[PDB]
Amino acid sequence: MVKLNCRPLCQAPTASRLVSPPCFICRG
Amino acid sequence: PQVLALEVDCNIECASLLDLYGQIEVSRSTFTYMKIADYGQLGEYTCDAKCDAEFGEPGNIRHLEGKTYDYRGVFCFNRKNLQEANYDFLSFMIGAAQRSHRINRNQALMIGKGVNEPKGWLTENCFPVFQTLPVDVNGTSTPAFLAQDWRRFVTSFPAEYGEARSVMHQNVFGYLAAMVDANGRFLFGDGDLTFTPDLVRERIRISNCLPDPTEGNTKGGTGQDAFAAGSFVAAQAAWKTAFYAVEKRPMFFEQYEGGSSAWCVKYQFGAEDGGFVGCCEHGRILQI
Amino acid sequence: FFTPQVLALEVDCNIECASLLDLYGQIEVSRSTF
Amino acid sequence: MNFNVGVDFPSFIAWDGEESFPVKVDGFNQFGFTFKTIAALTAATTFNIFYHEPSDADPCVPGPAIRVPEVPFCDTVLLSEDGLAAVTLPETVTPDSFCAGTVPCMNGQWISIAPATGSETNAANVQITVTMKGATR
Repeated sequence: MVKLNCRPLCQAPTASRLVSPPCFICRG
Repeated sequence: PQVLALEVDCNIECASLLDLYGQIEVSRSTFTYMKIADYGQLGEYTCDAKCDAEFGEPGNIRHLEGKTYDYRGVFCFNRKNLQEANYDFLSFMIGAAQRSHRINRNQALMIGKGVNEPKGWLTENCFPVFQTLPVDVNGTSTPAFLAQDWRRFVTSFPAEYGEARSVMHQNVFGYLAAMVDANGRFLFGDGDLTFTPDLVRERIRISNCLPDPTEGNTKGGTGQDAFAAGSFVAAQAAWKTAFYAVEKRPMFFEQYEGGSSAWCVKYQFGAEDGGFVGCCEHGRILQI
Repeated sequence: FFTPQVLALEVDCNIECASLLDLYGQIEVSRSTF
Repeated sequence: MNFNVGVDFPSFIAWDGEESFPVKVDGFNQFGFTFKTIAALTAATTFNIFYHEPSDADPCVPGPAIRVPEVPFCDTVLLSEDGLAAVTLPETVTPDSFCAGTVPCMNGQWISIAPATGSETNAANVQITVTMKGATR
């Protein structure tokens, strides 16, 4: 029957972060 | 009222983790084969002054077997936001079905949960897993991955097995090529603003729907992004003997006469194939 | 998504009066006053 | 055989008798107006148009209500003393006769209508909503 369908009008796209390899201190 | 001819889609495909496995064909829906478990001890250096002999312990043997599996969809219609004319939505459904079949087949063969599925070699947990070493920093042993580790993982494979390639996500390779040393230099290949070695020589096949421990590059880590404990980082195997994919019948499609009352045209389709693992020893998985 | 097809068409239902003009006398002046 | 005529031309409440509602037309390029009455009118009524910008606090909510300036066409005979756009519903409109309107100059990201002061008691018996034409995204 009536399958009421949706879509978005707007949204609030944030800023995904960006972490990259920190320096390695040393094992030990 | 000036409709164009562009049909921008923006949908992604996985990698094809199938050509690596052992491809096999069979008509029947149930196959079987032999296995040599372990030859076993069959003697000892008999000491001197003894024309006698000795016994001991031979090795077991197992004629194993497996089955195939099915994947079938019905998809009916009504025929007047249809056959009249906007677009052959039928062909849209056919292409979507083929794409779905490929992607779900790959996902299954990767993670197939036992019952009625090829048992996913990931969830099998019988491939050896190598958790990585924790990393002390500012008085905190926070889990993290470090260049040598990767190398130590790829070199720790038993060489006498044979050529074992590796599999990983593009996020992991991006995290890897962005390794920086204490001298702020780009720890790995360095001095070209990037790092593009041909992975075929570096025996690495890349994928994009692997478990991606570096989720959208967000999961990295110093204290909150932390790479997170036990998370599939990568894998490595001689896939020509580690896993196997058996192919029985491709996708097929046909009109279902009956039930179709000249408006609800009901189409029926499906496919049959399966997969299994070899001995899950030729290959390991790098995890946190 | 479909294109409903347009056809030949003229529906008007607009009416007018009669013409009580020929009955009156006809004058054809060239200037503006007579 | 009525099509799903809501997946295009989506309508949203603009004035439910006693409350306005800012509506986002950014995704759309064209949007009209539908006025309806629910009872008998007494005198003519007037309405002022407003528009809203993305609030600095949130890029997905309407800001304040800035008045909309009237753009004149050709063959215009009168301009609102303020120069701001506005609409008016004349007296003697029976409540089974819809009314349409459209400003040809969009500005902002949200639109809104308000009952012009002194003509707001009859506004209760007035209903206003808006449909659109676009998606663009």
